[PDB]
Amino acid sequence: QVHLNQDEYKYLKQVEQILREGTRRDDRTGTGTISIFGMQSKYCLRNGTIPLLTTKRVYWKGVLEELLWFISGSTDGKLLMEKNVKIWEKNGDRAFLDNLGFTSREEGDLGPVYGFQWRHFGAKYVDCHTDYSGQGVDQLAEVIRQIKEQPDSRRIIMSAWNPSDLGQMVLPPCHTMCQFYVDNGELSCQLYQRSGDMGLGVPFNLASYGLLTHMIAKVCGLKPGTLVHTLGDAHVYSNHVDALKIQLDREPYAFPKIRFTRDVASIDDFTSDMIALDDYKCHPKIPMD
Amino acid sequence: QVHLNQDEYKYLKQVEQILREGTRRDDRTGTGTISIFGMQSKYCLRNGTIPLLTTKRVYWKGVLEELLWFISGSTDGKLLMEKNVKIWEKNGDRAFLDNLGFTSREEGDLGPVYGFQWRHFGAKYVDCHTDYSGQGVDQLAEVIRQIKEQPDSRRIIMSAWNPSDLGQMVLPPCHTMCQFYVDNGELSCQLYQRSGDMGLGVPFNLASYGLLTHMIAKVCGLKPGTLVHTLGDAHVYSNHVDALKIQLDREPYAFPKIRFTRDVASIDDFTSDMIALDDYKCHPKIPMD
Ligand SMILES: O=c1nc(NO)ccn1[C@H]1C[C@H](O)[C@@H](COP(=O)(O)O)O1
Ligand SMILES: O=c1nc(NO)ccn1[C@H]1C[C@H](O)[C@@H](COP(=O)(O)O)O1
Repeated sequence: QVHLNQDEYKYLKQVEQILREGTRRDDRTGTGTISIFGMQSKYCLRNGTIPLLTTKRVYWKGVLEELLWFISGSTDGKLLMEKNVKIWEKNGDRAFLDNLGFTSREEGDLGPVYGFQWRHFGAKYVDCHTDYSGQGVDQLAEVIRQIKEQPDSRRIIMSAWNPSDLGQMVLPPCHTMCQFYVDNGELSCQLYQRSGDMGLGVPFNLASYGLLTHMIAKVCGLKPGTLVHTLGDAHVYSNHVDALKIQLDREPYAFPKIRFTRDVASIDDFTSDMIALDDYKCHPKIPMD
Repeated sequence: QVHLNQDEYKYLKQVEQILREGTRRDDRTGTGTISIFGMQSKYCLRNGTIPLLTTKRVYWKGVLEELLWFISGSTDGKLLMEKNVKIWEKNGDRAFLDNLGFTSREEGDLGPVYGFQWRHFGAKYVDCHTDYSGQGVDQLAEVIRQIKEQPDSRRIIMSAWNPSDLGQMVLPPCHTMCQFYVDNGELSCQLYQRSGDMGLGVPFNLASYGLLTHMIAKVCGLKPGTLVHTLGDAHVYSNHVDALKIQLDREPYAFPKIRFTRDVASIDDFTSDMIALDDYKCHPKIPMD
């Protein structure tokens, strides 16, 4: 109970329990998992706090760069790489594309992935250079409309799971849908993750959606509230138990705060240089993985 | 702390926690809610079990008839009515259609609600007497194809949230999507519900998705596992508090068991007369509501 960072103490319990009571799907490719199906955690977003884990470092520049690019509607991993964020690099190089049958496609065309769904759900996908405006349903714009105009609503959902388009995507969505909620003048987010690695993706995903809620709040003139993180397949790679065991023994620091250093016109008006992360205090970089 | 029915003893606390920890959203006019954003619940489905609540009775004829109807792909609430299930009657009769602008629509054309999404996602909706076979993505067929050919998949997802078709729908989807997961040759389901009444709809919903998992499992040759119930807006109506306080008093009975009385060719081959609910033992009806 008596922890500075109580929200992170909790995530450490979650890993502990997956280790303690999860089921193994083993192998010898070295890719085996330990799994709990169905998990839920909450983090407080109040006072500018963003849940970037302090016990293991999170790649803030990729979290930061990739989210701006999601919102921007883009599906060219080329723009992302120009900023030296390479997390989408293996999924867009020519060998991945051709192996998937996507042989009429230029490098970096990831297909109708997240940005495309978020801002043009149901538009007809052509390529990453096509202008898709007025096409498909812009879910992010509508999300902003609802928080402002209909705060009590229980249908503030934005989704990237489009069954119609999933075969054209380089990967299926892993963060599948989210729900915003306003109560008492504070904005909240619940996120559904179909599947997540608890030493890599779940932590990066956590930080991505916290940033989104801080960004979306500033736009609708609300104070941020709580992020609910619901996991579908919350798993651990069993060849980092040693690392996760160390990390489970590190007392967390406080979470960093987000500062927006100028005014924004819309949710399309953030940039790298106006989002400040203050006091991201982190433990030493971990040995095994 | 030995409760015959632990999974439902939990339901009582769930409500109890909304009662004592929840957020008010009052109204003058008798429809006020006390609400918690972000909740999760698990239920055992092993050895025939199905989470139909014993402390307040659930309408099984409605659960049964309506789930069979979703699967069929149907959007005609007149079919649902022919069987004397009246849950969709309000939203399909003509004062509703017209007040939504759906004035070229016959009674009971509910639009592209759950069944149209579940079996023809992305198809072009015309009416409820239209043959859409081969049109759109059959998500239930795909869910079955994966459970069987690809049990390990972390992508077994059927979802009724289609932003393109939402405006043509008499009601937004409350149960927005679900994930399926196999471990141990036992099949579980995690349900996402954007919003829910904890004394009317969450318990009807619980039973529907539990019955679906028993049905889908029998078809794939798997044992039923566990049902994970996640809600976004989990709420209790303010007027029903007197009633829920008693219901919380009541001690649960063991959950009933489902039995299938003949073999099935597909998920399209269940009927009412072959799904048997054994020993649904319940408390008396509530003196308040
Ligand atoms: O944790 C993740 N977060 C992601 N963000 O999108 C993407 C992936 N992952 C992890 C989850 C699984 O380990 C893997 C996805 O593989 P899949 O669920 O089998 O498609 O990547
Ligand atoms: O609990 C529910 N379960 C449903 N499943 O079919 C459908 C509706 N409901 C309840 C939840 C809300 O109280 C209400 C609809 O939520 P709303 O669309 O935000 O009004 O009905």
